[PDB]
Amino acid sequence: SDPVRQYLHEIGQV
Amino acid sequence: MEIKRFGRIREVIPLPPLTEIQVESYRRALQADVPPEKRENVGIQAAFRETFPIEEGLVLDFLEYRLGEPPFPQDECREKDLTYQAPLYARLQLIHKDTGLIKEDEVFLGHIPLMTEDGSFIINGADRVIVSQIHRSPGVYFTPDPARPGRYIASIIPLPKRGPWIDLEVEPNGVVSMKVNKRKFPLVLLLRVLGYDQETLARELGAYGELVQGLMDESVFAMRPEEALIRLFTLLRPGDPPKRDKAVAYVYGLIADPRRYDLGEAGRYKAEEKLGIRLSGRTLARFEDGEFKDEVFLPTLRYLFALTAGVPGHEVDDIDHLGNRRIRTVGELMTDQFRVGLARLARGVRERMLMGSEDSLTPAKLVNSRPLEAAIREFFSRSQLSQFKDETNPLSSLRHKRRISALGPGGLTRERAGFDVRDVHRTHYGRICPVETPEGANIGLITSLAAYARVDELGFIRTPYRRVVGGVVTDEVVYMTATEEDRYTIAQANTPLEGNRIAAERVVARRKGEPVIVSPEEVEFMDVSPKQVFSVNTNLIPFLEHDDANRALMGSNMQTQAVPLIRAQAPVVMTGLEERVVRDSLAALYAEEDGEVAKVDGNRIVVRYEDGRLVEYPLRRFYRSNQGTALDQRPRVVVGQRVRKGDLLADGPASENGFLALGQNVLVAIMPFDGYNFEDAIVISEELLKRDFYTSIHIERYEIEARDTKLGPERITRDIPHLSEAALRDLDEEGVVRIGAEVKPGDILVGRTSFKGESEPTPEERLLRSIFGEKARDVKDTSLRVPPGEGGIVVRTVRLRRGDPGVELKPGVREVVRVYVAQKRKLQVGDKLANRHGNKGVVAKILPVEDMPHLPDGTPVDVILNPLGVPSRMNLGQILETHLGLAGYFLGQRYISPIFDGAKEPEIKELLAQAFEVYFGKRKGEGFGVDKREVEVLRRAEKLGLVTPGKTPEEQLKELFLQGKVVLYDGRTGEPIEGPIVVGQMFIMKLYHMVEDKMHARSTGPYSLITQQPLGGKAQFGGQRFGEMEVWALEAYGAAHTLQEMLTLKSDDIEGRNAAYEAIIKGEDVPEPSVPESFRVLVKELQALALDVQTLDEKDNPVDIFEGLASK
Amino acid sequence: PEWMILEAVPVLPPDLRPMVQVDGGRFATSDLNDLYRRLINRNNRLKKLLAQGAPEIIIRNEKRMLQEAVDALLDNGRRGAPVTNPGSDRPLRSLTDILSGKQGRFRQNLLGKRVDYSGRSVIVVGPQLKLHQCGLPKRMALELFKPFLLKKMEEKGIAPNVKAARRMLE
Amino acid sequence: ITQGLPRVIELFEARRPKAKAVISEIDGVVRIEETEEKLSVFVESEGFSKEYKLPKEARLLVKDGDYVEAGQPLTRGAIDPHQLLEAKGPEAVERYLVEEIQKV
Amino acid sequence: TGRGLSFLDLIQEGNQGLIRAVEKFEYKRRFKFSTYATWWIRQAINRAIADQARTIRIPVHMVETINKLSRTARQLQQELGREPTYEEIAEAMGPGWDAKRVEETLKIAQEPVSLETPIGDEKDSFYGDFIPDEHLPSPVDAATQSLLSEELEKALSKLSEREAMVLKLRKGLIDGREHTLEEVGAFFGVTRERIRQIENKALRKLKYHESRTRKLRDFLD
Amino acid sequence: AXXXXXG
Amino acid sequence: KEVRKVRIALASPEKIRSWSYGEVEKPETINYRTLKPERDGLFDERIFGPIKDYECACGKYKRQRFEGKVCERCGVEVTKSIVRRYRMGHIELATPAAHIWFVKDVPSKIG
Amino acid sequence: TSVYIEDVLHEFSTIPGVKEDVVEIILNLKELVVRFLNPSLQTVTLLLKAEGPKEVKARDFLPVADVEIMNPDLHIATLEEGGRLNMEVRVDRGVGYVPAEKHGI
DNA sequence: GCATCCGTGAGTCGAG
DNA sequence: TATAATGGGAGCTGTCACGGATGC
Ligand SMILES: [Mg+2]
Ligand SMILES: [Zn+2]
Repeated sequence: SDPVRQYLHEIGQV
Repeated sequence: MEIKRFGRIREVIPLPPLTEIQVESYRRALQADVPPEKRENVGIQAAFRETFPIEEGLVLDFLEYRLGEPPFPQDECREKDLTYQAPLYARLQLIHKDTGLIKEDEVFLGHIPLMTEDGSFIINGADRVIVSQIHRSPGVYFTPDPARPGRYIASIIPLPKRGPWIDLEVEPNGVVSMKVNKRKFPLVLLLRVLGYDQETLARELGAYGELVQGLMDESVFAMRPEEALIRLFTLLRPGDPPKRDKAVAYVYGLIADPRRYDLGEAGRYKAEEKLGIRLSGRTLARFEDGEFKDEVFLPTLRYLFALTAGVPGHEVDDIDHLGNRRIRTVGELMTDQFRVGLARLARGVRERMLMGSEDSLTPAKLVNSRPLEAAIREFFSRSQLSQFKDETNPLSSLRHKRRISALGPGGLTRERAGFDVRDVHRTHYGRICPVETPEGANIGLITSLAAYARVDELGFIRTPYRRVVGGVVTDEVVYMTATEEDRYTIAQANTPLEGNRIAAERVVARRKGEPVIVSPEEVEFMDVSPKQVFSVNTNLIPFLEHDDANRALMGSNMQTQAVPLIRAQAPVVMTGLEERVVRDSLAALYAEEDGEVAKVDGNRIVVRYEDGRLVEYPLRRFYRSNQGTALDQRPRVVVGQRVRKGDLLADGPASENGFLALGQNVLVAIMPFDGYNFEDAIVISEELLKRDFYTSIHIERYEIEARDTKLGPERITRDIPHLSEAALRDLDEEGVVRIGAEVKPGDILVGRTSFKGESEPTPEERLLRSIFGEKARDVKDTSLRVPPGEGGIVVRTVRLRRGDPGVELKPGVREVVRVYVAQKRKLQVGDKLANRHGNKGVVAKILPVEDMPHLPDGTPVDVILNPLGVPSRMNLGQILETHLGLAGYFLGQRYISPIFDGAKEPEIKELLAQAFEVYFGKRKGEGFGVDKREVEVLRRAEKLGLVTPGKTPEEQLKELFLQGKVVLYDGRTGEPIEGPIVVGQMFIMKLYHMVEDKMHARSTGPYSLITQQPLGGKAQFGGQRFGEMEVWALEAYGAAHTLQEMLTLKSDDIEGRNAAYEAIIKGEDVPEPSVPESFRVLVKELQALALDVQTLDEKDNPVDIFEGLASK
Repeated sequence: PEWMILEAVPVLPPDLRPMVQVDGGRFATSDLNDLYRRLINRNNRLKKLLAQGAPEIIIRNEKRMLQEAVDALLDNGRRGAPVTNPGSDRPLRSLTDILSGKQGRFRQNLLGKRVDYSGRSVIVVGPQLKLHQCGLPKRMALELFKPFLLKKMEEKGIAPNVKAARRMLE
Repeated sequence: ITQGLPRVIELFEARRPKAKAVISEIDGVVRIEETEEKLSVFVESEGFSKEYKLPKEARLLVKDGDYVEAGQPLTRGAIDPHQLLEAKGPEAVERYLVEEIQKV
Repeated sequence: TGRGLSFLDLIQEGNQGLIRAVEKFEYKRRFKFSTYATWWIRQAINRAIADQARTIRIPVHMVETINKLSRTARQLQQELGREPTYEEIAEAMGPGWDAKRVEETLKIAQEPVSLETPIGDEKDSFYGDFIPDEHLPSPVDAATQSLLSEELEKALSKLSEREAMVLKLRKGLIDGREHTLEEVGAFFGVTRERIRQIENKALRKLKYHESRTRKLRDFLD
Repeated sequence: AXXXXXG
Repeated sequence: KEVRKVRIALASPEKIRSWSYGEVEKPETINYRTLKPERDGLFDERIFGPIKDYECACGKYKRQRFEGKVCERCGVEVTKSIVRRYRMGHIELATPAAHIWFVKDVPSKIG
Repeated sequence: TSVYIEDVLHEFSTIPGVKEDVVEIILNLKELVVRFLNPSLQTVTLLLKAEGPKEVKARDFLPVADVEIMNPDLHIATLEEGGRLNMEVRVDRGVGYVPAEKHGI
């Protein structure tokens, strides 16, 4: 939904 | 002349200062007169205190602020297009925690707009008004659930932009739900976050059996405040890591953080009074000693359950009640935007604090004032509540400042606005005028503050009443809110009094708005005046009680639109309010103390007071207002005249000897006239123009700039290519038209030349050039000319240049020149006239005096009003006004007839009798008896039952005159009107709607860029819109060619319109239409959406409307 | 069906999304330019990130942003937050916005238009007029009939030619 | 007491009213059955019978034991044009819409 | 943020910076990666801000000059208690800077405004609706050029075929280009002196006829 | 403000 | 021929490219100093056509005599400036992108 | 039919030392009744020169042959110390009502 | 079979 | 071009009635 949140999640993966 | 006033009601208190709602608000917000240490926690000081301290280790703190003097006075700001403002300095100190180093400095934050003496602002040279907003007061409300009866909603509402609305509802599944940011979750969870044990919630909510059981969830109580907090955080923030400090941060910011969440002081008070509790802070909870503590939530839940159960002393709320609706005035709105800009400045501060060098950082380096400046400027420019001030007449300004709007930021939108909020609530009594509102889309949304009404410190509108003890009416006056007013039985202001005691066996009163007949023992309070029920405008309508409300609305609204007349007069029948309006509006100039007049001039009045000091008052002379009406002050005193305190020194616009003058007093006959007064049209006498009645001065401002370009500079000069000396006749050496010259459409106000756009002359131009042997000039005539339909005398020129002292323009501009042109406007056909009772009409005919109906003594009437306008409209006030107007015509006197305490028929009849003696006995002494025509008319009236048979002609004529009717002679024949006609003096105004401003026509002119359709509007020389419905009309007529012309030849068909113009100047019939350009625009815009639109023939083969130009 | 996916995003002719110098020499322009610029910036950055062998998270983010850019261009505010210009809450006006609504191309410029040879003024009762007649102010008529008037002025000695007549009526 | 513009719009949009009257889907004879607590109206043909359960406070346009046409209103209120369409056919609906709009 | 680029854009450009830092890193220096990365990241973000943020693109050095002018003016206003004049800014900028340079620098720095900018409190008025099209000729201008061409033909028809054609060639009515004397002379098969002479007499007869009928006068504005 | 032109 | 019917249909990438007179490779609009359009920008005269009638950007061919001619120096076709409201450009995407009309319009046609 | 006042460029102006503005001065001059004796005489320019403090009346106009002011008590202006008024007022024969706009004299 | 979500509509000139 | 620095930040809350797509 929120692109920034999504990206911060994908970053939070590694 | 003598002023006779009617009515028995003695007003205990005068009207409060009418601009106070603006003035005291802004003064309270700024606190400029208060020494910094004595300032309160309200206003811009509040915003400073909320923003600071700024932490995260550097810490920026706020000591105090100060406002300097304005760099320029108001007038100079108006001329130079500046903003009247004061420099705002803030003393700040940076403290490094570890080092202990403290650097202290006073930083310049830019400017803040100062409110003028009359409660307005000057923004970029133009006067503006910040309109008060009305909204739902913050607090805790309980409203019926529209779907399920028996269930209710508990809404917790903070101030706008102060954090989220919170809803509490008992769900069909039995559990209590909380809604925040559109998230439904069980309330018990948050209850656990606040640290509530099941035992406490059980003993508290146990009194209500079924509900508290639905509150009980063991999975929640099996948790800890930490675990519950993190659970709630995971519920409100999916995907966001549930760190402890982050959850604490979020929940604190959502509920307990005073900076993020703010109930107003009013929200605080109302919550306290409703829930029967005491609030510590303005938030719903606190963070204390490491954990959270509840404030509002439990009392709210308790009340909600109590209301659901039916427990006494619990009611729903009327959200339209004026106890639940408050006002945000100038101070609050400005303070709000100040808070926002300050917050941004703070963000910047934390940025610089992190990035900057740790050894040396001053507050000056940390603070960028720009965002704050931007916020303030934005508020005073682009806000919906910041409106162009209406200066048309002084009453317009005064009324504008007293406006209340439900619209704007944090307010309603006209879509969300239904009948309920637009209704007149019973609680509007004494607070918001039931009468004056717009007729159209804004009806009920834009309202007016009642005359005696006041806005308290909490923002609630309060109206005055008077204490009544034991049937005795005191002089003690008490201002209550609607909530307080609901607690009492309040008698009407007209209840008969002998001394201070009420004498009636039965009195008419209100209890919670409900009309009730009570004994004097039951009367707690009594109204101050009928005036308090209405607005300042509505209070200017005499015989208001005789006018239907719908037309009172129109009269009210239209008084605002009255144009100041050079000869302007106060009404023959006034309401008694005419002077206070002039005084409060700061229109007139008054004497400061008792004294003697030293000097009297057109430009100046010098007064010597008791102090022996010589005080000089400059008079504003032929100044242009926002609406182009001329505002000028004329001296009403003379040299050597002694003046006491509060005496009138000078009349401003629309003021006759200190009385509000919105129009003329004219002699009207109410009769049909040859269809010229058909459907509200009005017939006037040329005699009105002869004596300059309804003549008004209007000043228009024209402006031109000469700037640096890449093709060479534009320049303001008298040297204009291809122009004769006839055209430059009135131009001065520098190229500017000279003061005193008369300008007409097409005339040059300011000469200007601009270097030509680069072009290779077409072979036609080259050949013509060689033929006439004249070199093509490299500059062209850009000069500013008088637009069509305008003109006048040039009264002013302003010339500002780059390189001139005290003058710096916007980049690239070499010079700016303004030309002020004044015009004297006589009344003409199509001009709008109106009275205070809602009778409006456009002048359809101006007859020479000999054609006018006249009295037997040879006196012609001024105006002919059609009687057909009366019955359906039901405004009889104008008739009474006319009748009394007749009396005062012959007695030579003016009247004050207060609203609802009035002049009554019998009194008017007495005055009419005296007047009749004046009007007749004179004739009888002059040696003339009754006329034959008068005899015939008397026979007619005798058949109508107007006069009694057997009486003498004089007796009967008097009988008619007491009915306000007189014999009237047709000027064209000499034979009398068959019936006697109502004739008398009426107060009529010339409204701001003038055909001279509205008349527009165009053949061809500028076209739009993309659509290639004509521009809109008179100022742009635009074409009229032929819209979907006009198209429907042409379709319905089956007129295909007229329509096709509208769609093509006359608008966006380029080739078509060109060929049409040429065809017409040639005398050929117009060529066949082509494709309208906007269809091509449609095709290409659909192509940009990746849709292929193809025009095809009957062979289904593509047709190119772009004629190969779009295809490779 | 695959044409419902865009490999190549079309670009509107510039005159339909003008960059124009207004009276004061300052520039005014359509939002479509800003939308297109977002699009081109993100696309170019995508090509450079590809050519340079960027990690998958980065390329994913870039592609997502590219799709959202295209969305903003074609229909703005249709999915997700509407794209706004810096320092303003005003949504940018996309092609969909241009087409539809009361202010849209169809209703504003197509089913209705502003027209030439038109005027307006206040009305006044005509009682002397015959049913088929209306009073028309002289000057309004002079403007509305203007080309005809030039022609008729040339038909007589009133002016040497059309241009002379017009310069005379100026 | 007029329904006015919203009624006109209700008809032109062919909207299912919330004031909706209950109509018979077929022909038959009316047998009313009313418990003090609950009320119902049955329409009985020779071949088969149908049941209409409605709130007990509803105004009935029917007398017990009466023969009603298909689509004929059992209760007061505006008719659902689509129900009237499935029941009595297109002409009936045309007549209904026209007369109804004209009433206002 | 707030500098003209979206958060995600700043992030992506910063990622480009991160890539540069990765390819340029030396572990031998024993410095942690974040130190060397941060430099290139800030570099890429700032380059992006300078390059993309304007509808009308400005060179990075010029953007630096403009921002410097801004900071200068802001400090000057911070100590002056008011916005500075061009002269004061010029003083604070140093040698090479006068009032005119500051003024023009501020001029070229001006960003465009939206055509869709709303006008009035309603939603029905765009700022672009007030802007006329100066490019496309008006019906009046078109008709005037038409009558001009027709009249020029009328006047040229009072000459002979040759002199009218010479004039049309030299003035560019034929192919649009203006031929030299040698071209019209080689075309009609005469000397350039001769063709110049017949051009002269053509123009002369046109002058006489024009003084006579006063027909082409009004097209001279 | 609309209706028949009060404002 | 007379216009009879009007068809509307999906446009293929090939069709879209057939429409385009050039690809816009740069976000640039006009040059800050010159106020002329920038090469490969949204306003480029090379793509969308001449700003002045029958005159190229560099000013090598200023006259109508050249028609359809393209300047070697500035790459600008000499023709009527009107074409600037007609000729489409295009942008070639690295990753294909869905047209939101066929996604967000329910029920989704792609879906 | 016309009024000239020294150091006054138009009707919209005020004069130092004079209470009335020019609009009012003209409004007063519009009440002026001027009788002509000789029927042959079409126009007369009445010259006025005055200074204050005084109240300038219609009587203060410099006399002309065969010209009688029928209302000498008619007020014209109020002049103050230092206030100076110099006027030339053109009075014509005529019929009916002809507005300033029409004759432009 | 039926609650609830989301998207989309909500008057015309005039001026601003 | 090198100390080290490693998940953001506002929401905006008083219409409404419909139609059509998902969910018990
Ligand atoms: Mg210097
Ligand atoms: Zn070229």
